[PDB]
Amino acid sequence: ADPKPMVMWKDLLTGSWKGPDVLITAGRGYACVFPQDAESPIWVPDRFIRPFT
Repeated sequence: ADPKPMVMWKDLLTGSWKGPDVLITAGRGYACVFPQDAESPIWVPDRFIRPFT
């Protein structure tokens, strides 16, 4: 069931923190988020995500 797990994540191109957005997967140094207004999922290093409960 929902809600999906949510994270804040850093946009490394603008430097700004984004979210909270649904976390798709995370591990081995990476994390995938999929904002509702994104064309496709977003991948960032997992040192740049923060859980948001």
